[PDB]
Amino acid sequence: QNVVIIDTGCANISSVKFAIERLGYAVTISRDPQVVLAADKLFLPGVGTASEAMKNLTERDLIELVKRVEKPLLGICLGMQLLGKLSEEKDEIVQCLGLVDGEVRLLQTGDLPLPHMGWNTVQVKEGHPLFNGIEPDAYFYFVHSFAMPVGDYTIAQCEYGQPFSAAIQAGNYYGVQFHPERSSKAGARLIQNFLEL
Repeated sequence: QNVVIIDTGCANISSVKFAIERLGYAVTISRDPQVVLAADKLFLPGVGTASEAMKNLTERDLIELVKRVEKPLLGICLGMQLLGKLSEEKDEIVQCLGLVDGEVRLLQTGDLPLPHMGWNTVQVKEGHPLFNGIEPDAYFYFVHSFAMPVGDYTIAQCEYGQPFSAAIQAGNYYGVQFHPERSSKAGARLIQNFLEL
């Protein structure tokens, strides 16, 4: 596979790259349209707030490019949230890429601590290939206070105070709310599954 991590220039890239290289794949880091559009598989990382991330995407001339991508793309955590229509702040509503018809909102966890942080299981839509060979009771590592509600785009659900989307898909755009690069063997297999689609 020709693998490209879209160069948002954030701190998560090296850990993502490491996880992919450990699986035997060479990784290219680029924001060049030709290089990106030639890839077989794309990763979209991110950290911080949606406002800063959308600002970063704009300044790096990546808004229109991400929208043009036709091959499978995996957004991780904030990378996933950027695919949706909008995101709250905690304040203004931040307009995101709008590639998935979902919104990102603050989790209402009651007396439960924020962020949703730690190791949790997910409940997968029957037979989705992203989770092939991963047991239902496997743990992924989450660290997020905002989330996308369950909707038509949801391919894995998680429950923490309220149900939310642990993973999503819209055509070639995939997203995970947890960090597979920090989720040990379960996360490694999900990354491998994505690369093997």
